[PDB]
Amino acid sequence: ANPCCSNPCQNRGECMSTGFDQYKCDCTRTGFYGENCTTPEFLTRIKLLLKPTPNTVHYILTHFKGVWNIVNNIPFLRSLIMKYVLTSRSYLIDSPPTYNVHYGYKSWEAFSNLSYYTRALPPVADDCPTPMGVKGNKELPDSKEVLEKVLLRREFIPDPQGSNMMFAFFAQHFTHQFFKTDHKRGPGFTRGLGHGVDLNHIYGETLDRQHKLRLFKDGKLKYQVIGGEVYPPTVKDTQVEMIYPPHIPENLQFAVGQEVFGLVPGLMMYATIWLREHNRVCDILKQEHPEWGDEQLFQTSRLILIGETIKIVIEDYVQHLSGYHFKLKFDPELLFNQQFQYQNRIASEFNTLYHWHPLLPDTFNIEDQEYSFKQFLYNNSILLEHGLTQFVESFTRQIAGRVAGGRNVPIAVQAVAKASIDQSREMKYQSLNEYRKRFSLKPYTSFEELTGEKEMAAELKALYSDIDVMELYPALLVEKPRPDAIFGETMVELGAPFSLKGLMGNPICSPQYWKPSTFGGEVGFKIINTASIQSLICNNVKGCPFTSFNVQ
Amino acid sequence: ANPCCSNPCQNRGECMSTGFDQYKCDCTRTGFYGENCTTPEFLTRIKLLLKPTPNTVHYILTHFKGVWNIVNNIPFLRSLIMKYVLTSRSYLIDSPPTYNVHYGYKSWEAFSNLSYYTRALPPVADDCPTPMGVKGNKELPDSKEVLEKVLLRREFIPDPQGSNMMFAFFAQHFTHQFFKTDHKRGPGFTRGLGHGVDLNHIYGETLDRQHKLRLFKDGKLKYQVIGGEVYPPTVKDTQVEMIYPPHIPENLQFAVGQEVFGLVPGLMMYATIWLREHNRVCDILKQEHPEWGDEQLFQTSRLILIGETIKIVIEDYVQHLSGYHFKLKFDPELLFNQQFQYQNRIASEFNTLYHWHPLLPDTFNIEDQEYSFKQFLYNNSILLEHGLTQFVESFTRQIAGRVAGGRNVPIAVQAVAKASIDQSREMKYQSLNEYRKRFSLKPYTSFEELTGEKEMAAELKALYSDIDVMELYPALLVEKPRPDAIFGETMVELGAPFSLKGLMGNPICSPQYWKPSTFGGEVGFKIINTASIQSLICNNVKGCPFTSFNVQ
Ligand code: HEM
Ligand code: HEM
Ligand SMILES: *[C@@H]1O[C@H](CO)[C@@H](O[C@@H]2O[C@H](CO)[C@@H](O)[C@H](O)[C@H]2NC(C)=O)[C@H](O)[C@H]1NC(C)=O
Ligand SMILES: *[C@@H]1O[C@H](CO)[C@@H](O[C@@H]2O[C@H](CO)[C@@H](O)[C@H](O)[C@H]2NC(C)=O)[C@H](O)[C@H]1NC(C)=O
Ligand SMILES: CCCCCCCCO[C@@H]1O[C@H](CO)[C@@H](O)[C@H](O)[C@H]1O
Ligand SMILES: CCCCCCCCO[C@@H]1O[C@H](CO)[C@@H](O)[C@H](O)[C@H]1O
Ligand SMILES: CCCCCCCCO[C@@H]1O[C@H](CO)[C@@H](O)[C@H](O)[C@H]1O
Ligand SMILES: O=C(O)Cc1ccc(-c2ccccc2)c(F)c1
Ligand SMILES: O=C(O)Cc1ccc(-c2ccccc2)c(F)c1
Repeated sequence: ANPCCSNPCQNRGECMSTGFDQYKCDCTRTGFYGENCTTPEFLTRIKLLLKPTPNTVHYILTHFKGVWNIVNNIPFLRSLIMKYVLTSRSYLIDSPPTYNVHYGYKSWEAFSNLSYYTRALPPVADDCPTPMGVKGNKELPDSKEVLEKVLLRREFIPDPQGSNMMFAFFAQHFTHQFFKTDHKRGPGFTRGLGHGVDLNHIYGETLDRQHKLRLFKDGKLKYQVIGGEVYPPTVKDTQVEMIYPPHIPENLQFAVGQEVFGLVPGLMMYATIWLREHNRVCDILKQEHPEWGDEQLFQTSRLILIGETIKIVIEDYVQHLSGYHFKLKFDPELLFNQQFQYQNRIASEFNTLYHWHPLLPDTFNIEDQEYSFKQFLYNNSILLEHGLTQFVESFTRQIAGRVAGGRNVPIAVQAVAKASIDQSREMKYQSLNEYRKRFSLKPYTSFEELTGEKEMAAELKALYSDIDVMELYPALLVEKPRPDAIFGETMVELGAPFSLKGLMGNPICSPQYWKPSTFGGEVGFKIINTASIQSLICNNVKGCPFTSFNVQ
Repeated sequence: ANPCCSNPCQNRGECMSTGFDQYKCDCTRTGFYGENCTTPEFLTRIKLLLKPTPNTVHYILTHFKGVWNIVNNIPFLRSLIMKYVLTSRSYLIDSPPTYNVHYGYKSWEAFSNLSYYTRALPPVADDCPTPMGVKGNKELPDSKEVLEKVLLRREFIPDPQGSNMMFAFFAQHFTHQFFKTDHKRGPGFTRGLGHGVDLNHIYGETLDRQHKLRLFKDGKLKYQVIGGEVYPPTVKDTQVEMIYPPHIPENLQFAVGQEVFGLVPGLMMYATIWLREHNRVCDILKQEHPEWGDEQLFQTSRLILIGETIKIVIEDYVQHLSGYHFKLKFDPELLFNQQFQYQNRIASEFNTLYHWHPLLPDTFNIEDQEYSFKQFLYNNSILLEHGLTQFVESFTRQIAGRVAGGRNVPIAVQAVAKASIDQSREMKYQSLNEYRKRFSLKPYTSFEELTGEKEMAAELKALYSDIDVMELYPALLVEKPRPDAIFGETMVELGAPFSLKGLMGNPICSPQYWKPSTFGGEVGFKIINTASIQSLICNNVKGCPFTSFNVQ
């Protein structure tokens, strides 16, 4: 009915209905013109000749290790390149934000209401004859069957890129501060109104909660000492709400800022490390500033950890999963003479794409043990029995699963994978190819092109009929990996623009904030600018054990 | 005790304490260096030699009317100048925002908590030996006495620039969508979490309230017809909360989106004009889009009125109060190849400075009548007796009061002016000169330099002792007006940057919003781009009366 159901406008133009059966595309600044913004301006025709595909660019970034070794040690050049990844990537995100679940047209409600996840592509309207607009059958293929046929794990597939459980739980930890779906509202509503990296998962989303978590001496965060070691305080002692099953004794009900991190010892590990680090930085800042009271130590410490997180997140975490020989850099200055919006809103598709469960193994191997999922969940005594050092040691050693490539979602969390498919459809996501187009990628012309193989591809073809009706989420986990990599094209290309904007749009990266005094002077800034995963762990975990995001 | 109490750092550098008795200034990007960022870099030395003073620049803009006639008609040039006014002004604002009443250092709480008005200058620490930092006596002069000696009106002083009551109530209507102090919390807290021009004063701050004001047919806003004429609906009918005194009969309890606009007929006049406008735009959009439902008509109309409001605010209202022969322009394209932040946070000092009560006359002269304040307040039957037409006609005719120049606050609102002094102090505002410096203005060296006259200055010198201890608010209203102007240097130079950021920082001005389809196509866009106070009133008031912000 809606004449815009077919998604007729290309190249980021907007469709608009002009009477019941006619539409009109708005091609403003798209670099194109014509009824569907398909015919290019001249300046544009040149750019599309010279623009290397993402796989070409990927090849260059993951070869010529000798040339990158040299380029990484010329500050001038490293700077030039990073700056081009930042500006080129960010330009793919609409900032200020545009759509949500309920608004396929720009609207003030869409813009002002912070409870919604935003949306890189508008939803498909409710009065469209098919779920993906105009193509395909009236119903998408049974979600249970997509799951079973191409998503569930038969035999574990290790990540060829060497990603380990320190990498896997770090993703889970860090992402769970900006992915917090408000299930009472529905999917496509968020409880993280910071829309970015604010460490509410350490410090709490609300002031009331933050105050319960705080000691009010020396800027510090309450804690308890068990054995010789520092752990987070109890629910009983603090009264902060936490989600624990009823059978959990009150001495193991740990209170951290994210009410869910009790659920997996992996989370609670990072949760403990970051608590120690906040209190660590407090001791440093008190020494530099005997004149400072508790508020200032506390707030400056938080600002410091916000900094460390973005540093660690770019130069270690993204660095590792990217596979690049070029050394990525966290440097706000790169964007000070560039056009850039220091603001962010987390996008449904980003949450959707970040469901990286195939990372998880069959068993969690800590020390001499192999814990099943059943044994591991909601079981913090494991963390206590072995201790942080042994966790970091064992999780550095244990290989994680490959995400793309298909058939590596562990059965233990099949519910979770099916929900991901079902909720995508509930939120009226557009098709895989509409998302590829949106991030400057060649649509897939067949399923065997998508998967790079014959069997999963043939299964998918019997289920969806047309490639243009294939869905994003399943496509991401089934896609052909890059050679010996954990991810395919689509995952990298959608992910990177969401990721770096969330990181660089933070206000501490803005000119007026990025200066020593914001962080308690030059010794405070240094903590940010020398941050790493090794030193985060070294300074906070007994015996400075080796870690990495990578198996050795 | 705080070694930063003296505000030692100059040129926008930040003070930091390094032990109990020593401080350090961080000069990053200030264009200066040294212990107090006083000694200029070379490139800076050149700029301060070529930089005209604001009163020089004011002279050029308000003279040579023959040269401007030509410049206003060369689109190339008008664009170049307006772009320079936008970028040069905006640069004086910190965006993302920095401080509030409770935070004199950068902090995540200051940045994330949208309940606070932000703050162009840090509050004076609580352990400073004096109310301005270190200068003056332990107490500021008795506020009642400052009020009575230099602020209260003896004889009505008309504005020399011709500002009339359409102007005065327009300033009132428009600003009360972003100045909404949360008195329960304290001053320095705001109830407008939009921090800008979102027309909540028309549509309501919350969804719950907005829905009660809506008709849910053709995107329209509920209304009633009394006499022939369209007015806003009642509280009885809609259930929206309004502030009315207990003696107000239910038929006169109009429900608008801002709960206070019941208390002055002037507000309720504009309140009605915009209501009509919103519904006028709905009929137009309905005609262009018979396929459109109620939500989209309603949201698209609101986007258009956000656009009209910014257009009129720049090209008519500011235009008039500026006194420039140069014709200011609303065109978001100007900023598309510029560094600019499409976000805003309204500032205490902006709210403080915008307390323009001297505008108000001794009597409100509608038609053949002269209503006292007591007769006018909370009395909408006056609005009903005369009708919108006679309001517009009479308010176009009646001069408003001069704001600067001293002694023009009408006795009827003396409470308000004293409050204003008291709450500045309560919020720990810095002195007049620290603000002057902060906006690139020569500190006043004497009181008589400030006032331009002897008598008020003498009185001020008896009360405050030192000019560096003079307060901002009083000084704005007692300042030497520009020749035959409503305002002094300090008002214009503080106001203009806060104003143009609020206007241009709105999202509709951003590349991704500013295109016809956002506004329902080319005809929708045209409403924005041809908007003016004359046509806002012509299209919506019986008999297309002439208006202006200026007496004829
Ligand atoms: C033992 C480890 C883990 C368990 C038991 C687990 C389980 C879950 C469950 C039950 C949900 C709820 C979603 C729903 O159905 O509504 C979820 C959400 C999610 N998970 Fe996994 N997960 C694990 C590790 C991970 C890891 C390693 C990643 C890597 C990034 C990840 C990414 C996500 C994301 C992005 C969400 C969405 C969160 C939200 O919407 O708030 N989780 N996890
Ligand atoms: C008959 C006309 C008016 C009356 C009776 C009036 C009265 C007041 C009163 C009683 C307050 C509250 C102050 C406090 O809470 O301590 C106020 C606030 C204010 N007024 Fe006036 N006023 C009038 C016209 C104006 C006009 C023409 C302007 C022009 C801009 C203006 C600007 C302000 C501002 C900016 C505030 C602060 C708003 C806030 O606290 O959020 N008012 N008005
Ligand atoms: C923003 O800050 C205000 C003030 O700091 C917060 O309100 C205070 O809230 C606490 C609850 O933690 C109350 O105990 C105080 O009485 C409040 N003070 C005042 C004067 O309002 C408010 O909660 C914060 N807003 C957000 C969104 O966190
Ligand atoms: C943001 O939007 C949501 C939903 O559109 C608002 O919550 C709705 O609020 C109304 C009341 O105004 C309730 O009747 C609905 O049940 C809510 N729906 C959902 C799914 O939550 C929310 O209040 C809006 N945010 C703001 C700041 O107004
Ligand atoms: C020469 C090697 C350096 C590569 C730097 C760019 C890294 C990411 O480059 C990506 O490539 C794609 C195709 O060109 C574009 O669509 C993305 O926007 C672009 O950011
Ligand atoms: C070509 C003459 C028109 C110049 C337009 C500038 C109008 C306001 O320009 C202002 O001038 C002040 C003094 O230089 C500065 O303090 C402000 O930053 C600047 O925006
Ligand atoms: C009208 C409100 C009371 C003001 C008078 C008492 C405060 C002192 O006001 C006096 O009035 C004269 C004109 O008003 C001036 O010439 C004096 O300098 C002034 O101080
Ligand atoms: O632009 C780049 O190539 C760097 C990069 C930056 C971020 C990511 C990423 C992708 C998905 C999720 C999280 C981060 C990435 F895969 C690569
Ligand atoms: O930059 C300019 O010169 C234009 C200008 C822009 C804004 C204002 C202003 C000042 C005070 C309050 C409201 C607007 C003004 F008086 C002038």
